[PDB]
Amino acid sequence: KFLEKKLKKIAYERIDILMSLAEEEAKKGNWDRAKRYVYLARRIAMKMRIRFPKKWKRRICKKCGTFLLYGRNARVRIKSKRYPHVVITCLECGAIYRIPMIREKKEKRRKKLEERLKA
Amino acid sequence: KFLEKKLKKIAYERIDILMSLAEEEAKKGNWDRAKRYVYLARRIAMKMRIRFPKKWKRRICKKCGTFLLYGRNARVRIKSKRYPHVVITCLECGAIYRIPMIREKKEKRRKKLEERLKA
Amino acid sequence: AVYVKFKVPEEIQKELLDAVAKAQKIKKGANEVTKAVERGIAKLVIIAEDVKPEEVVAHLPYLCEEKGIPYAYVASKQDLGKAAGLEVAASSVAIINEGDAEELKVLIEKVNVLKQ
Amino acid sequence: AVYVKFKVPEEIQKELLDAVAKAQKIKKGANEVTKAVERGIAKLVIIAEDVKPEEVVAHLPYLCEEKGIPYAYVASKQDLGKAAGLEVAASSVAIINEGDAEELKVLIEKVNVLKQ
Amino acid sequence: RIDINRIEKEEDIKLLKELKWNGFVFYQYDDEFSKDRYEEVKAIAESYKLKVYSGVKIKTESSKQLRDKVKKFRNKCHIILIEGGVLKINRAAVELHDVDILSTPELGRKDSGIDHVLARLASNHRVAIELNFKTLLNKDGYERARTLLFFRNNLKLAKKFDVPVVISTDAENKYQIKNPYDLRAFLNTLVEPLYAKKIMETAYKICDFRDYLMRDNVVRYGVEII
Amino acid sequence: RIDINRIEKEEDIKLLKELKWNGFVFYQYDDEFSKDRYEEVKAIAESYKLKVYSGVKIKTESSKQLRDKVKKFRNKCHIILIEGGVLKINRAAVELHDVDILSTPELGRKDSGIDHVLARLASNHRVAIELNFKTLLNKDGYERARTLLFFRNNLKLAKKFDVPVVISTDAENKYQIKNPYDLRAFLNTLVEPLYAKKIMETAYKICDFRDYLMRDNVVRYGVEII
Amino acid sequence: IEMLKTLPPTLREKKRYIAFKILYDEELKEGEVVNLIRKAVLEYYGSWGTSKANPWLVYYDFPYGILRCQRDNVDYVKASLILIREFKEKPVNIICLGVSGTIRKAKIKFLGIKKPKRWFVIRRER
Amino acid sequence: IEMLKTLPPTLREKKRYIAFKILYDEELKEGEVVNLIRKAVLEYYGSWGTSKANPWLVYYDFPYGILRCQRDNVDYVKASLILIREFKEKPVNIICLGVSGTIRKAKIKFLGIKKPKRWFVIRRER
Amino acid sequence: MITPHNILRHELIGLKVEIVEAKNKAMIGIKGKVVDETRNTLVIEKEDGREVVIPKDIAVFLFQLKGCKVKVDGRLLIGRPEERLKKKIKILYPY
Amino acid sequence: MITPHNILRHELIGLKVEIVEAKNKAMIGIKGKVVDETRNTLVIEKEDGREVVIPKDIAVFLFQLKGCKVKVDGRLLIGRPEERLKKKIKILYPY
RNA sequence: GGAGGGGGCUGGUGACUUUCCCCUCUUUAAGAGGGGAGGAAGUUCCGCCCACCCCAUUUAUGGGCAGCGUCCCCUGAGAAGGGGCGGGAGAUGCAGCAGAAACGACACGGCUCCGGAAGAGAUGACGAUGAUAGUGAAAGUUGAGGACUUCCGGAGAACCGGUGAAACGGGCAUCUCCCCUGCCCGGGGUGCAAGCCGGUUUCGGCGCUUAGCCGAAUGUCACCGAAAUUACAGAAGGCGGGCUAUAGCCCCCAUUUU
RNA sequence: GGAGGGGGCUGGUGACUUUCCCCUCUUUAAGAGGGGAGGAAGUUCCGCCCACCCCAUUUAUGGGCAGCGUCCCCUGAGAAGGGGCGGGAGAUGCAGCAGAAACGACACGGCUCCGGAAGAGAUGACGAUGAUAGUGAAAGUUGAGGACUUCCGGAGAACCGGUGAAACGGGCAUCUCCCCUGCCCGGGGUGCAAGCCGGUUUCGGCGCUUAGCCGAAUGUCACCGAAAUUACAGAAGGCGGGCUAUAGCCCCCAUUUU
Ligand SMILES: [Zn+2]
Ligand SMILES: [Zn+2]
Repeated sequence: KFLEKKLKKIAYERIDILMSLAEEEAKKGNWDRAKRYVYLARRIAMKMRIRFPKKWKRRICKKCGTFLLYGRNARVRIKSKRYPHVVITCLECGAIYRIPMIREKKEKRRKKLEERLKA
Repeated sequence: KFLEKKLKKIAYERIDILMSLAEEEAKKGNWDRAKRYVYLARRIAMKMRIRFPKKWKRRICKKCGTFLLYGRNARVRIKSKRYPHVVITCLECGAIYRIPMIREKKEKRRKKLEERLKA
Repeated sequence: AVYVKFKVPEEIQKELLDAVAKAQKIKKGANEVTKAVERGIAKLVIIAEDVKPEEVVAHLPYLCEEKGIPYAYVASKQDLGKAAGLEVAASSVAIINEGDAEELKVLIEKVNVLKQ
Repeated sequence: AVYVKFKVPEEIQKELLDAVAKAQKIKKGANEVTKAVERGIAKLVIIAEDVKPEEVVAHLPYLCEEKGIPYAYVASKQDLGKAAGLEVAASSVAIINEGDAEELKVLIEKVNVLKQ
Repeated sequence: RIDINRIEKEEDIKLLKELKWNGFVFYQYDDEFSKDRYEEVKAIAESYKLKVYSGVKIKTESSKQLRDKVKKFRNKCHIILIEGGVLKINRAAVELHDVDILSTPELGRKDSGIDHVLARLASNHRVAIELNFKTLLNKDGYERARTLLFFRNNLKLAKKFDVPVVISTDAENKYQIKNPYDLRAFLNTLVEPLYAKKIMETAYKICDFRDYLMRDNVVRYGVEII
Repeated sequence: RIDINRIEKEEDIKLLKELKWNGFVFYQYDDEFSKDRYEEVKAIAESYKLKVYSGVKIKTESSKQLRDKVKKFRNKCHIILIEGGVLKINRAAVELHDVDILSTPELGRKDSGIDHVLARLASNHRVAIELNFKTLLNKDGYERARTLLFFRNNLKLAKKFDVPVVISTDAENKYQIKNPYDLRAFLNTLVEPLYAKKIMETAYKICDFRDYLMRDNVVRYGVEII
Repeated sequence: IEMLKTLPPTLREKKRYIAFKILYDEELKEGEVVNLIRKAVLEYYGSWGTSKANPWLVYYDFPYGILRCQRDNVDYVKASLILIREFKEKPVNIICLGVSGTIRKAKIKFLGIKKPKRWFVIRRER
Repeated sequence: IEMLKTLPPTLREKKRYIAFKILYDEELKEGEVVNLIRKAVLEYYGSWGTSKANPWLVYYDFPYGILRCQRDNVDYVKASLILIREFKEKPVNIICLGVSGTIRKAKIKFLGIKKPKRWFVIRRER
Repeated sequence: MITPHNILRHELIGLKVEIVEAKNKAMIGIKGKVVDETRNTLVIEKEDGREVVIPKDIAVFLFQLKGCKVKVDGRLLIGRPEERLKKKIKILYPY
Repeated sequence: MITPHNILRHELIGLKVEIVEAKNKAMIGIKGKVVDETRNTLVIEKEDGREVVIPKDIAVFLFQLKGCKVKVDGRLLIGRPEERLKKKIKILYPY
């Protein structure tokens, strides 16, 4: 248990330094180099069975594996008419992934119901 | 002395069989073969320091070494006018040797003087 | 809590609220500030700190750093909308034309000192 | 003693002396018998045994054997000259024409039996 | 050129330095070792001109309970050396792979020195066989022949499987010390002049590695300076 | 395969024929030999299946007066054998060139077996050196070593100058008889397996030549039949 | 327990079995003939030559006997059998009968005619 | 007279001179040190190995000593010096000093410093 | 943090690495950061910009920590970057 | 007369000689008389008429006496016909 | 030119000794001649000849093998190595957590209709976390004196599910049958330590050998050659195929280098 | 293709050990590097450098070497090996036997003249073993009623001597001078065990070494190569020439053979 937790403290940095090295190389223009780093990061996650950080979770297309720089190779928008969600689409391959916030939208509905009943 | 005399009995035959073998080969026509035998006979005489036989003495020219066959390669004559002597001359080379009998002529002179004085 | 990269002082925090109220030529909304930074007319982007969920303004600091647009944070979402001129709170406000606040927006550009 | 090759009987020895006296066509001398044997007219050559020195008739047996002329010996030199017709002894006598002794000279040719 | 003997006085140690020897090993054949023997042994080394490496000894205890015990005792000394004729002690000594050398497989068992399977476990564990010369000194005629045929069987297994061989006089008194050259000549006598020379190097190559490991901060063949 | 020993009875001669031996030599080590020993020795040879060649012996007399004497005695027997430690007797024995073999150059002189100049006179005279095994049987430890180093000096002179070598047990009683194979194995031990085989042939090649010389009318290696 | 795995035939020793016989009037024991051989090897081979040859006696009931030696050094140990001269009141003279690679050929060539296989039948029974 | 011509240097033996020393408290005689060496050669070399080595002792006055052996077998006889353990009440331990091809280098390298030439001066004088 | 004990479990990518000893004479003396990593081959880009193919087993690397320098053989560094994190223990001996 | 004892002093010229053993395979089996003689070479003319060159040292000759036949090696027959008459003694050994 | 990988070949001649073994011959007992371990003999994953028993005497049924080269997938300095051979139907499994939902589809949440409650007619409710709002409603363009709603429950055509390796829909793996094309027909079970014979527990012979041992033989030296007794390794009824470890030289490829 | 003869080459690299030796260097005494027997070192037939003494200080005289290749002679299977270098004069030797006579020529026997004796004038003496008889008279042609002689002694122009290896005449061998042509000038004697030095009989150092020992070192293994440590053989101041013994391969020649 002690050697498992100390290895998890090591491997938490190994997904952190390899992803931050991928971020500064992706703005250089070498998209094939940044795809190599996260492929090592996606491979080292499943051997230890550890999860990705919440900040670096939405930065990678799940289909191809290119790092998404907002505006450079990524087109992000807020579509909130029907259901509130943000969409990331890779300009290289063309896959589409979305992040709905309906569970956080449900709280402000429930918070405003409690404010109307109290007032 | 005994080994010297027994070797002389041997070597007396060695000059005899080698000369008689030279005589029958000389009438065959091979004069070079008969010259080889007597050259071995003239060589073996001087190592032992033995003399030639009296019969085979006058048969060989002393210059060249060919066997003389009377009439074939030898011209023999009796010249008795001035001094009585017989001459052998080799038809091959041309040397001349003579045998005077003046010491035997002197005896019949001395024998006839004793017959005149007694009668 | 997560997308905030630097701690903003309180004395300069009102100067973000003073610059938006003095100018009143602004774009409100999370989509309109994203269109302003990619075109380059936006000189200053003001982001609230108490947003929930954080994904609606999480791309705002990463887009402002690559485009070269100065930005800073404000702690209140409701006070940003009141200075912008609305009774409803706005998550983010970008400035196009300062007008009288052109002398003020250079003083907000000392946030680059807070970056290093 | 030296040039004699075979021993001649006494009964045939007079028949050599009879053949020379009957014919009386003969050549006397050591030179004339040598000329007769090389020409081949000589049928029989008679050589004395008591010669001294032996070199005057030593070539007579060796020349008669090569030419193929039959020859035999007589013991006396004086009796050879008396049968030849001379008071002085002759060493050797060769026959050319036998005449009445042609029947006798075939009987002298049994000396070839004495040769082997 | 490394020698293993028991120090008594100064004069025999001064004698071995005058002839051929470069550095040798203190051989504590007891369960009672301390710093009192260690402060004297540095005085003999600095006396004329010498360097001494001290080692300890354990003998005839159990298989796996001796392994937990001597691993605590090796942290205070330089090297260790295990002896035993029992095969279950000889087999258990090689699995721990922290021992450097092993001795006496011929005087306790009196059957055969090294087995075939015992040499294969010494390959990946890197345990050397130590040859002794104290044994042949006080035997009889046939008894000298029996240990010598056991030694010839130990040389062919260490040559084929590449097991290191280190010679020792294993001396006790002033005069059992031998020179290295006759010891080289005795190993030249047995098999080869080439294999006799490499034995002296494996005597040397052990004491550099054990010293440099505990000299500085070296862990798993990695040194850290600056 | 030729053996040289002294016959006593029938049983030891019957024993040597059963194992390896083909023909052997009667060794009369006395000055009194006659036909009485010769009529018995043919009865032992025709007893089971054998062939025996009898030889005589002379010892410690003068140099040149012994040569005129033993040349009369050799006309009645087959072979002769001369022994002596004195070098003036050893030198005088080889010049007569009618002796076949010579023995004991190490027990009389006790200095060295064969000299360098002694081997060169044995070349054109064709005298062989005979090696003995009776000597090493009754020596001591160092005494066995001294005759063996003398024998190694005699082998190198006979190999370079091509001197024939014939081995003998030189036995006296029933049990000093050895087999030829250990005698071949003892000569294979000293120098070579090739030179050990040729020694047995020179043991054989002597007794054919000495027999065939006096078998028929053979004089100076020339035989006359018909 | 004392159990050693037998060496593979590439690594095992090469051996020959020396058949010999001591022919005399007096009797010899098994402990005597193992001692007189061992005294003979130390005098001829030496201490160094003993390990090269590895001499061993297996069995001795008759005046006959079977002795073990190496395959390359049959020639040197056969000269060791003949140089031993006496045993304390009485001579020694070992006459060899032959050598072979196994007990099976050595027991039937010179010693006997039949084959007993005794090592197999006493191990599983006892 | 007993006089033998010396062998030519192509045919002569190749020799080395072993300088050694016996370091002890008790004393040894010349007849003792020639016996303990000869007992050591018969145990190690054997009877066959003795003629191959040709051991010889020339001179012994001090605890030092000079010993003769062959050039090819210096290695085997040096192990013979160390295996001898005791002499009847008292141990033996021979320590070698070095080997050389002649007396002249062996007497000055380890034994002494000067050169005496004693074999030449006692032969012509006596 | 980066320690010499956990340097066998550390990711070599993003660390300045220079080689002091190697069997091949060209690979001695190059300095740079590691970009990619395979089982027995390190990929180091120089400050000049030349990508150089370096096997691990034949050379020794000098790693640059936060200030410190550590000398570790590449014989301890056998393995892919995936399974080296979980459990890889190697034993070396200088003989 | 011709004796086997004096056959080494006898003149070989005029004697029928045949060879039984020789190292060269052609010289075995020829029969004829000896015409000429040198130191180590015999000259034999066949009944066919072919002159054949025969060395003495390599073969053995079978001499034809008056009826008898003698076997003598040519190793005893070394020497010219001149000095062989005076004194020549040779010793041979079959080893 | 240097670490490495793959493929091929691995003996011949002469001498000694029947005391290295077998076989043959003659001969005053011993001699002469010939032959004598491999590419894996190791590993036991196989088949057949050979044997024995059971059912059957059948290409009617049915059983067994193959779909190669090529191509596909994975790993290394990318030469090379390893595995597999098409389709249809049925069943089970993809845990745990996460996700509306985890292998057939669904229920559930956004959309529409009905019922109940709350606020309100130049006001108030809501809305830049997106307002009346459209499109094949994944996605994308839109962006406010815009503006009539918000919540809960029930029923339904169409579209879409923040996770995770992998989803209103197609995959992956295993097992069993029916669809194919070609070839061959006794089908299973054990196995030479099988099986048979004198013997009748045990043993000897056979099965057994152009090496044929069994308490397990096949030895030593020299040399041409360069393929050589060096590495790995040693027959046990034979042959064929696959895997495994490597010496010497030849051929091919790579990297460093120039 | 097989016995044989002659000529040429005969080591290099790597490892171990200063305990195989020498030399050099540094250094917590031991390590590292380099070198280490030949074509004959054997044989002593030579010379010189090097040393010492005597005479001489001379190319005036005189001394020393060479006339090679080529050619001549002898011996072997006739390739090959060995010996010698022109001429003139003088002396000795070619024994023994044989021959008139044996090394300069002669005496002697056949030829001529003189003296003595014997026989004799159509006789007798002699003569086919040669008669009156000739030729530059060695040799060769001659060959009888041919025919006047035969012997001994002495003196002389021309020609020839049965033997023997070799002769009224030319050779051979040795020794000493005078005739030649070219080159070089101290001439002899001994010799490193010479000679010199501390020493003062004896010993250590020098003479001594790109191996330099002296109670006499120069070692072992592997390999390319094929010239290799195999044959013969081992330095002792160095160099040059000649003789002697032979391994391995290359080149040339012969015989047998086809
Ligand atoms: Zn993508
Ligand atoms: Zn003529």
